[PDB]
Amino acid sequence: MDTWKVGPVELKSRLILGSGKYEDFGVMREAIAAAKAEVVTVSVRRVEGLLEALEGVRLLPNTAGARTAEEAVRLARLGRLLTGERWVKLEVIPDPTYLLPDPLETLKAAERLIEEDFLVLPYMGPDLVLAKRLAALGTATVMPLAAPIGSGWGVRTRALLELFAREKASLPPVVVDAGLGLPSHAAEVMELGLDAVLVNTAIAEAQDPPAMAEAFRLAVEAGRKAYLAGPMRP
Amino acid sequence: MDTWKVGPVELKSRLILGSGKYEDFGVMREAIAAAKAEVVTVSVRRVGLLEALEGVRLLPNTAGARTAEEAVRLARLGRLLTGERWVKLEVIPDPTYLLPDPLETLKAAERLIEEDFLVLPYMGPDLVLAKRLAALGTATVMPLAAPIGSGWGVRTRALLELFAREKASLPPVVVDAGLGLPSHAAEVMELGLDAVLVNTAIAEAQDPPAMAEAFRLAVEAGRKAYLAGPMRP
Amino acid sequence: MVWLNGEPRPLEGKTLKEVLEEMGVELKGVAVLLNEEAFLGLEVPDRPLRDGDVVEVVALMQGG
Amino acid sequence: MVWLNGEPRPLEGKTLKEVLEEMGVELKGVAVLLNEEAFLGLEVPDRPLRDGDVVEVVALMQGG
Repeated sequence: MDTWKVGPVELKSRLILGSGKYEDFGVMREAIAAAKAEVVTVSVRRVEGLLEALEGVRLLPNTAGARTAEEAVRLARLGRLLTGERWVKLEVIPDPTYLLPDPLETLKAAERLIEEDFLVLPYMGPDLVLAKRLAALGTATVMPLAAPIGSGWGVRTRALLELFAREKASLPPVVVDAGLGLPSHAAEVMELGLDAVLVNTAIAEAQDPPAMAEAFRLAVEAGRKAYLAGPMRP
Repeated sequence: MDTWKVGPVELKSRLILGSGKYEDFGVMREAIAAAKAEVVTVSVRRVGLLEALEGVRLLPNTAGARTAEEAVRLARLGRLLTGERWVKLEVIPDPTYLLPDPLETLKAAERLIEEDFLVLPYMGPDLVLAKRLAALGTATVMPLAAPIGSGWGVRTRALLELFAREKASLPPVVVDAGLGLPSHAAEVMELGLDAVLVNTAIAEAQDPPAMAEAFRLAVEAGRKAYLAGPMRP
Repeated sequence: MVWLNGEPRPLEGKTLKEVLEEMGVELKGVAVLLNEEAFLGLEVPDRPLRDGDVVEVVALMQGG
Repeated sequence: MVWLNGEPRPLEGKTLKEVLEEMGVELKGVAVLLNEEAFLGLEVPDRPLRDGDVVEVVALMQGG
């Protein structure tokens, strides 16, 4: 059918989920199901139930919390043996105020990570140039953020994500994370010809998480078909 | 259980389709089904479609009408031809931008209502005029998203948001004219508005059927997002 | 002189039926407005047209 | 004085298993890092801690 690939992994859903803010693994289990999601990202935190509430999907370990590449490669290693999975969502955020990633740090971490046989999914600013570098490094994806994380502003980074759409064929699969607050947001991104979206705050922070998880599902499907259907021209 | 009523009529799909622009009729019927639509608008004009539209409820319109006298006239002809009680009232004096005449739509709606007509009034994003129409009796109210067929999307969002604010006091609010992409419909639905009326965006697409489904999913997704109570940015 | 669909024609003396037949258009799929009055194709008056008679012959078509 | 999850503790002389038991966590859910060497909770080294060891005990949690 209409399937894409993260490196050697073939996914069908273009809707990836995140396990943040779910007030319990129960409504989380429901949401992940309603979204028909195949992949859900998880963090690696200090030990002060989840692993079984996330069975049925694949686990994507991220290096959230990491302020440097050194701390990033560190969380990735632990994330790898904790899930046994080969891939990781590279994330390097110095100032958690806005949660914006570091260009060079994330670039250096991506290099070391791929030399360690990792499949890097680089969380990054909407930097097409940096995206092209990440792609030449051997990244299986590039994940430009739509807007400040958890903000739910929307596709505030539209003008730049259009360039990603234009250089779609030179980049690895383009997944948009961090910034989406409504399913109409995801649809918009998918109508541009982007490969997938990653939603977290929008679904969990909602009154009816399972319902919203479905909404987002329909929206990624709707947006994707619109693109393949060849929209009319204004 | 998320049905809405146009007068005495209970519909499920919030996605109302239109017949124009379809190259042929085979595609059109593929489109109508792909979207799972039940109400399709048709136009009355001086001298095969009825067969293509079978299965769906015909919504006649007074397109081409420039005055209230012409609109009522066309409505009469549509009543005898469809066999239905409801009608899209469309009074556009000048087809250039295809904007509706507020005073002429008000005049024609008042005539059709006491003439046993179910008025579905095409209008601009005028909330005051909308409250007038509702007080007249019109079964609904349909502010455009932007100039018809432009594909401009939700450019009257600011004022459309006022319609949503005053949801409780109006008939069902159907946004028509403006939407070029499914996400536009999702946006209008997430606002809490009742339904969406799409024509150009589907027929003018490489694959009308495929795009009819996308709009189907989109309008479902947006309506659900609204009911699921979205997060506050 | 009869106004047919906006155009002036020499129809005075003929019946709606006769004209619609010459037009070569089926009666069931159309509606005929004779002078502000709405008639189905199958239910048009038999009275011959007179000078000044305004006639409109419409059908449902795709559009908006 | 071993560093435990960023905190100085008087752990010198004890084993990972011993501390993790006292900690009272299930081993099959945590991963242990000892001075940059990464171990599964169920496979932690049976070596006694040294003054200066840096121990991290991590598990998969929420985030994404």
